[PDB]
Amino acid sequence: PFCIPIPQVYPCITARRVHYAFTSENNNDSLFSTNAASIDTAFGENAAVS
Amino acid sequence: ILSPDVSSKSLSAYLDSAVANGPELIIEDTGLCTSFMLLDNIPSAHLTKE
Repeated sequence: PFCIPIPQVYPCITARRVHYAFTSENNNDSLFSTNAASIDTAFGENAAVS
Repeated sequence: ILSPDVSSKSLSAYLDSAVANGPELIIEDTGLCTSFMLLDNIPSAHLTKE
C-alpha cells in the first residue's frame, strides 16, 4: 500500500499528516493525467498528460 | 466433409484419439484494437460550468 493526497485544487491550508514509507524512485508513470477537467492546480508543481 | 469435431465419439474403432484437433487460426475482431484501458481511477468531484 501507498498513500496519495488528492489533486490539489483548494484555497485552504493543509492539515497535519503522518507518513512513513517512501519509495526510492518515481514510479508515477502509470499516471496518465491529473484533474483533467480543471483549469488549475495548487500544490507541488506537477504535469498534465504527455 | 465437415468441421473437425467428431460428435459421435462413442466407442469408435480408432481407439482413444485419432480425431484431427485443428486450431482455428481465423479469429475475426470488430471494435477497437485495445490492450490497455485509459482508466479514470479517481473521477472529478463535481465542478461548476458555464
